Amino acid sequence: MKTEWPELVGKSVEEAKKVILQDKPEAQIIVLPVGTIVT
Amino acid sequence: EYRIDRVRLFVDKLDNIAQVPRVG
Repeated sequence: MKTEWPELVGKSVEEAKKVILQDKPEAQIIVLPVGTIVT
Repeated sequence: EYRIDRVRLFVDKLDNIAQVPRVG
């Protein structure tokens, strides 16, 4: 039941988008450089 | 909400997941 990826801390989008891509029922993830939230 | 398939995965300078995603 991966729904936090807490162990993903200090990791990288690689393993993130990778595994995160499913775990739950295909729960994906938005890869962004922090920045603001679209104006 | 529901099982949205997206999570604000913010990255650092060298892509260092400094923020943990959850989707829950």
